[PDB]
Formats: sequence, C-alpha cells, structure tokens
Amino acid sequence: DVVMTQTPLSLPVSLGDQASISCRSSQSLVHSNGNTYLNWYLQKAGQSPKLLIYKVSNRFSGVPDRFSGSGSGTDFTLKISRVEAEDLGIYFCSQTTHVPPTFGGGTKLEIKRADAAPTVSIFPPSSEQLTSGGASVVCFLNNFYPKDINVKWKIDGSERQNGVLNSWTDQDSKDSTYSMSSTLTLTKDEYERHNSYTCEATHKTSTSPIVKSFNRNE
Amino acid sequence: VQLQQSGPELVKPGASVRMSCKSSGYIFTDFYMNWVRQSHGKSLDYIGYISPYSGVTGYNQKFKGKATLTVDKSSSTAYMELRSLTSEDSAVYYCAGSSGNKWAMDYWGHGASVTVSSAKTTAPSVYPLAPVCGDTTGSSVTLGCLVKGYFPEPVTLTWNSGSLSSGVHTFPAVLQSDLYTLSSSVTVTSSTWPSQSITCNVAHPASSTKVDKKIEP
Repeated sequence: DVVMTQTPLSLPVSLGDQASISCRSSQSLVHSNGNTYLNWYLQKAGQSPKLLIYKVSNRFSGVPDRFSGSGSGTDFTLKISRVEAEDLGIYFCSQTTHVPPTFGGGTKLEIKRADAAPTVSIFPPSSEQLTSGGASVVCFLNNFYPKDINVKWKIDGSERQNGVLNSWTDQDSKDSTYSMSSTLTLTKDEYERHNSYTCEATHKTSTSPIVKSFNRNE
Repeated sequence: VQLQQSGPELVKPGASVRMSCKSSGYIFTDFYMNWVRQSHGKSLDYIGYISPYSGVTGYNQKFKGKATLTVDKSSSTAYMELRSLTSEDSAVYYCAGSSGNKWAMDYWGHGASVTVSSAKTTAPSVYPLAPVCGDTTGSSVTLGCLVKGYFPEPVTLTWNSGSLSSGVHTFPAVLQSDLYTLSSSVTVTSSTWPSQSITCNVAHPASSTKVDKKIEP
C-alpha cells in the first residue's frame, strides 16, 4: 500500500482561475518496466470517475488542452489553466505501480466567496413527538461560508454527545454557501428533567460562538 | 465499450450480495474488469481485477475473503459476491474496465449502491418545527420539518405543494442506526407566518404514506 497524499483538501477558485492540485506518493512510482504509473480522475457531481491523465502526463481522449499532469518519482501536479464551471468537482490521484492500487482523498474544487456567518435556529421537540415519547431538539445552521464549522450541544452546563445526528448541504448553486443540520435525540424522560439546551456553533467567522438556546421552562 | 451494472440492493446483516457487470463493445482486446468501492463521498478503495478472457484475478489483500470475483467468459459477465454484510459495508461499488499498456481505469460503470440494514419498510414520522424557540430574527422566520425513522428511501418533502421553493434547504438523509432521518428548513418573511399558511408535505411511496403538517403557531 503506497499512501497517496494530496493537497489542498479543498481549493477555492473563481471561475477563470488557474488551479493546481499536488499529490505525493510514499514510494517512487517508477516501475521496473521503465514507467511511472500515476493517473488522475475527476468525479463531477454525483457521476462516476472519469480519467483525465494516465502515466503522469498523458492526456486521455476528449480531455481538453487545459488540464495537464507532471512530476516524477514521488511528486506530481494536475494543472487547470482556466477553471471553467464544468470543472468543479473532486479530483483524486491513483497509483498503479505497486499492489494494491491506492488513491488520494481528493481535492474538491469549489467556488470562492465572502465568508458568511451561520443563521443558527434551534427547535424544541413537537407536542407530537413528546407524545411519542421521544425528543429531538433540532438546530439549522443555514448558509455559512467556509464549510469548516463546529457544532457543540450543551444541556445544563455539561457538553452533550449521545444522540447528535449531523448532515450537510453541498455548495448551493445560487449563493455558494453551505448549510448543515444538527438534531439531538433524547427521551421525553431526560428532556423533562433538564432545562437549558444550547446549540453552540463555533464558526471561523466569529471569535464569539453563535449560541442559540432555549429553556424548556426556566 | 459499455458496462452495465445491476443497481441497488438492500441486504440484510450477515448476508451476501452478488453483483454483476456486463462488458460490451470492446471485443477483442485483453482488458480487465475492476471493482472499486467508494466509501462515502471521497475514499475510493480498489477491491480487485479479473480478466473475462483468461480468469486472472487479483485482490486487494483487504478484501480477499469479503469479496469473491468470478466471470462468465461466455457472456462477458463479471461478478462480485460480498458476504457477511455489515452496516459498515453500505457503500457505492463501481465496475470499470482498463485496456493494457497504461493501467488506468478508462471506462467506468454507473455504480451499485448497497444499503446494509436490518429494517423492513418503515413509515416515517413527520414532526413540524416551529421557531418558537428563539424568536424570529426580525424580518425572517425559519421553520423546519423532521422526518424520522423511515426505511428504505426516499421520502420526498415539498413546501406548500412546491409553491414555496426559495429559501428551502433540504438535508441529505442519514441512516440513523438502520432507519433514515432527514430535515428541511424554509425561510419566510415574518409577516407571512402565520398570516399565510406554510405546510410540510411528505410522501414515502415505499409505504403508501402521504402527510401534510401545517406548521402551526
């Protein structure tokens, strides 16, 4: 197994920009038959992977002139000269010199924009649900930029872990902002014997954590 | 060169799934069929290869035992059988072909998703989410709706029969143990709710379910 490390992990570009993705193997990829077997793929939104370059610099059929590959041994780069909108998606690098084939973790190309701050909203369990005997307190952190955000749940001063279901939106094709959802699910029994509930977002735009709270009756 | 893959399966725990892949129109070449698992979003894990002409298999040493590769030379039909399926094995599985010299996967199948879950069709519970919580930001009200414990997917949610379509954010479902859960939020102006009605619409066709939750004040 040869680790393929690839950086950036996310590369924000404006359409029209130059882009470069770096990839390094943990061993040389120069095989005994004289070849360095390093290939590059692009998986656009929810499609299958598509080969772009093979044997470091060989462009595959129908891949445009914009895309290029280079390097040797352990160190490689996929270059795009003008990021057209069509190019946005996840690029991986795979090696086929050593057994098994391995792949890097991918470099998400995304559209750059101005940091937005989360529009946190917390929601008390519904009558209905409390009648069911269960209680989800939900928290929507709608429309922030960048996607590195950190949600914590607090009940009465100690932090909370068992019961958090977390999910996320991809870059919205309108305002380039992400949104993620957090849901904490506990008993009607444990909800009734506690009182302040705190969806406490940490985002990189504020030094000040965004705290939406409510108190079951306090 | 075209590859057709058998589409989605829902396997029980500690069970097996056989998966097919038919290669077409790259007749006469010595090429191999490859299986690559894509764990979730970005990790691709190479499972193995098999030549439909000769029978030469080769596994990634991590999958040998979990996966059995076979081909019907006579049909150009490769097979992958995965046995003792765990929740962990719920991924998309690709089939793709390589063709000598270069050693890259140059043609790829559409993917095969396997959801490993011990559930039978389970109907969702739809819960209105009123922002009573943390009082309106002035101009905007955000309302939510939570769809809990349904198997299999999908459910579909719209707001006000799709008359409300802007500022809606619908979140991908997540397999909450062996069931799914998903939510959505809509942002209306503060004069609108409740003077105008906003209603969560849900239908889980796999269980004949259709529900409308007006998010009452």
